[PDB]
Amino acid sequence: GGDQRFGDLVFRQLAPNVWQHTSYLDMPGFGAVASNGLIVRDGGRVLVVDTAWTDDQTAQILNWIKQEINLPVALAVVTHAHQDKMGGMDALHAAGIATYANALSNQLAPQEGLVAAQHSLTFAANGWVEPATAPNFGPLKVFYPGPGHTSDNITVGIDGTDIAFGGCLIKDSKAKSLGNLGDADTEHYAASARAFGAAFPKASMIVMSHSAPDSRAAITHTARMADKLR
Ligand SMILES: O=C(O)c1cccc(=S)n1O
Ligand SMILES: [Zn+2]
Ligand SMILES: [Zn+2]
Repeated sequence: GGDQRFGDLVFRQLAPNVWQHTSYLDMPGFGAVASNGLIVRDGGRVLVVDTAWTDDQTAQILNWIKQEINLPVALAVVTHAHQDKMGGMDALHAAGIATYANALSNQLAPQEGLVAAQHSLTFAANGWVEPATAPNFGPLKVFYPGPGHTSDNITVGIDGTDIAFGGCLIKDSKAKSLGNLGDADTEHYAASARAFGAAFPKASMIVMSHSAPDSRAAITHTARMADKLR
């Protein structure tokens, strides 16, 4: 009903200062796969969570931001070294945008056929980002839940909203599978899922890479499906 099309992307306002960006890529056995990230206005700047699949699509995200918000993009954080999350890093860099990822994502990105972020996040033992490594993140609350979908997957809550972003760790409350497990940590996936849920106990809107936003039943149901792996 409320989704705004812009070229080949889709933008959905989730909250006063928060939009979901969605881009698509054909893959065998799936069709044209939606990948979601976030756009957050924080005062006079914009923050991005995840690229689109490609440079061109990512440049279109920046064009939408220019048209609809018309404020500088201060930074992007990208939530692991796969194409749906880091495929457009060159577009961000060309645009002069500072980029952040888990240290491990930056380490894996070259061999994944991806471009590393410019800055590395590190995490306390409890999984909260070390705040000095995430300067100017404003309302973004970055959390490493443990290895799951990938060894390097991270998650993002938004202060002052009921939104938490699971990226490709979380699936929707009616999801059939855990999707791509080629890089999954089969032993630990199950626990990582429930850690995300625990880190963001108040969030009623669970946003994720490959489904529309859902209730926390997404977390309960993802944890459940994961339990069957270990
Ligand atoms: O693991 C999934 O849920 C998944 C399914 C289809 C495509 C991609 S990129 N992912 O991560
Ligand atoms: Zn992935
Ligand atoms: Zn994915």
